[PDB]
Amino acid sequence: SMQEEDTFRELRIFLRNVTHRLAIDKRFRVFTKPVDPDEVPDYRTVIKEPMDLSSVISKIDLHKYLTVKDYLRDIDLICSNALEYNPDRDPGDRLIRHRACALRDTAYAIIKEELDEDFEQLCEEIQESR
Ligand SMILES: O=C(C1CCC1)N1C[C@@H]2C[C@H]3C[C@@H](O)[C@@H](O)[C@]2(C1)O3
Repeated sequence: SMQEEDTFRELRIFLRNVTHRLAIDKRFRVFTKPVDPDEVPDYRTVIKEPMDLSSVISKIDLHKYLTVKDYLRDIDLICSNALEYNPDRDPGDRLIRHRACALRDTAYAIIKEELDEDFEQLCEEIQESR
């Protein structure tokens, strides 16, 4: 229905605004672009599904997310990719891991404060009907 297409349009507006707020935070610069294949040729042998905030915006605009739960699966993949590639005790790996945990926690805290639970449940029930 047109009412259902208006629901998904409001979801995309909400997701673009959360993603912009994460992308402008200086802590999260390292997550705003893909890990570059030239500079790190090893990366794509270890990490089988790369993800970053530029790819997330492109996915919003391609209508890949019908719920906030499917958006948070990609924010969780950004964070778990960084924990698995950079697991060592040295300061450069510990700094990346602390930033990855902060990007995940910050996304979940904005959603807990600003997403209406009945709006999410509506998106879930339209998705489950299709
Ligand atoms: O995992 C990441 C991203 C950082 C947030 C996630 N990288 C892997 C490389 C290791 C480290 C040092 C450079 O080699 C640079 O390319 C990366 C980027 O930083």
